[PDB]
Amino acid sequence: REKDYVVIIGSANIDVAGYSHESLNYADSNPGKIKFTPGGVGRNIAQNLALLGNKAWLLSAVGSDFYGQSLLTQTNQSGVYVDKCLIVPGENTSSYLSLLDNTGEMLVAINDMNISNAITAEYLAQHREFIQRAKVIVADCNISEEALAWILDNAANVPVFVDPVSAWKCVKVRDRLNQIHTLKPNRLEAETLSGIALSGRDDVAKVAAWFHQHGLNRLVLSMGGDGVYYSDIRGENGWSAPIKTNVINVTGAGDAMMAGLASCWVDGMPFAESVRFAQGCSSMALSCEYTNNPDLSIANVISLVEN
Amino acid sequence: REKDYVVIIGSANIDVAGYSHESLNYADSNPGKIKFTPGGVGRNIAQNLALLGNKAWLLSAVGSDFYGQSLLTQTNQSGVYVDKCLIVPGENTSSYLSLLDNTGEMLVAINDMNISNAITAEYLAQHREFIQRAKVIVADCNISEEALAWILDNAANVPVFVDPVSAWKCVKVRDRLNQIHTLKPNRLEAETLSGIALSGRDDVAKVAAWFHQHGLNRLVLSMGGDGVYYSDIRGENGWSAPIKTNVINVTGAGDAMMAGLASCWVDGMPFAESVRFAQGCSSMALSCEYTNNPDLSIANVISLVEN
Ligand SMILES: Cn1cc([C@@H]2O[C@H](CO)[C@@H](O)[C@H]2O)c(=O)[nH]c1=O
Ligand SMILES: Cn1cc([C@@H]2O[C@H](CO)[C@@H](O)[C@H]2O)c(=O)[nH]c1=O
Ligand SMILES: [K+]
Ligand SMILES: [K+]
Repeated sequence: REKDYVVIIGSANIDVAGYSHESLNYADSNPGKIKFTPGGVGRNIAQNLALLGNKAWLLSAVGSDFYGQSLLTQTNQSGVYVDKCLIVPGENTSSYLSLLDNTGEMLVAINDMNISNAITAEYLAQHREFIQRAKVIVADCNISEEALAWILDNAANVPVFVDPVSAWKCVKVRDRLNQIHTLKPNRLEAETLSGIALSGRDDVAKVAAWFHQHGLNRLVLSMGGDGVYYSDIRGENGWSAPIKTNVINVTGAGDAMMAGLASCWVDGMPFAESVRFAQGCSSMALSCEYTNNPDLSIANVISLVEN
Repeated sequence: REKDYVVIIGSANIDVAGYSHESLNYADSNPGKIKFTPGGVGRNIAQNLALLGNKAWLLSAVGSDFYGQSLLTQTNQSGVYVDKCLIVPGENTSSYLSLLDNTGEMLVAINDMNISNAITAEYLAQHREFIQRAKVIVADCNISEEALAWILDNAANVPVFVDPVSAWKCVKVRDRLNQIHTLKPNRLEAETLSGIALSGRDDVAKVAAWFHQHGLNRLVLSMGGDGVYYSDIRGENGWSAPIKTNVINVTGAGDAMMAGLASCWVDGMPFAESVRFAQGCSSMALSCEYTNNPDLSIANVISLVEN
């Protein structure tokens, strides 16, 4: 519907990936390749929602530094509405810098994301009515605990989908599971939140039971080669095997996952079929060089899934 | 004079400096600080010329990638005329990525500068008449040998000041010294060009004699703690001691040097006094965090020099 839109609250980064063509020198500047790409979990999810055909508004923060403007401009080009993003007077725009291998393997990564703290409850409250009229809200855990609490306290019965981002950053959701419609942790995040070891497939039922006892509506638990375990507090649960994928670069798979889950909810799709769809979204991120595959589309995901 | 302008032909980079706050992990992404800054020897010199009060036009190349646009936009903000810069359809904009230490020390550097080869003789010839009406031309040795040869062959009696950039890239000037008005090598560059060891102060006279025998008009030879040796083919030569400087970050000192030399030539200043002025330009770059000190100005350099 032409007035239906989705609101994403999370980080917008410039990802910088550099690798040397040959063996590193340290004692010299080495000819290599350097790529600047848009990143940040929330920004990536928003771009994926746009590619999936939703009107997606990003609520985020960048500095005033020209490169922050390029970030916002490029994310607009892919379909995202960036007009409510906060510009932070004279601040570095967040970035995530990785040194990769001559063969594409990670070495060391620096992340500089303090301006995520500029995504305050005060900022979000300036868009209260807009947020409260979205079809769904996606929040990432890069934002502060106070900002996440504000979203969950003021969602006004709009479902909030939460991306835990990392084992470090996920813990702010632990006491607010009863306010979250859908949570999408990996194995380490679910172990970290629950305090229960996930040693194998046999352990997911007791971990899911812990999440539901603490009030979580829906769990979408990614278990790597084991596939995805999904669980609804009303009783439905199940496993979905992974989709055989030729993996090109792993970055952005979970951001595509989350977009697929939220897009399918907005489109009226049932839970289990939404999890399988989102697995196909992630598969298209996995088979692409960039962290957002610009061939992400409803049509392209369905064809992948039918295989 | 309101129609006097200077033309700079060289590289425009995004410099990316990242350091971890603490000891590196490799096995993790480390919280740290990441800074994006305009760079590239030719772009830096142009910005310094603008700060020194000259109308400076940059002839350079960036890709179409939003971040290339931010580069050009920011360089305009400091006074540089960027309207003739070549945009390269769908190309990475050049970058220079350094991993710095928790204490500011260099570790490893990647440079990605192949689009410097887009600064072709064909491109430059589209601005032949404009180039041939500049008061002075500054070229860096990031550009190809064919492009440098084009500039030196078509300068039409406009003086060409050449920045050798590095020991690797300087060698393209060796056979064209008789076409260069002023060359500004450091000790390793002058050793590399001449084939003569510069073991100490006692060796500069024979190295300068080699440059003049091969047709170089003016040599400005930086010898580190020994200061600067200058030499004119017509017979004047001398040493200028370094200016005591509280060094904050070494990047951009030579770019300020070159700007001071070319600015002083355009302003009518004699050779020896122009070398001492340019030493003060470099001193202000050295005492600044960024690779271009935005307090660079004629007034601020003179006051530094009188001390
Ligand atoms: C270490 N890190 C990384 C990110 C981003 O994740 C995306 C891939 O999903 C990349 O584009 C990064 O910019 C983040 O948002 N928060 C965080 O802590
Ligand atoms: C390794 N390297 C570095 C540069 C630039 O030098 C400036 C400082 O003077 C920095 O801004 C770099 O971007 C260059 O132009 N050509 C080259 O080969
Ligand atoms: K990818
Ligand atoms: K500096």
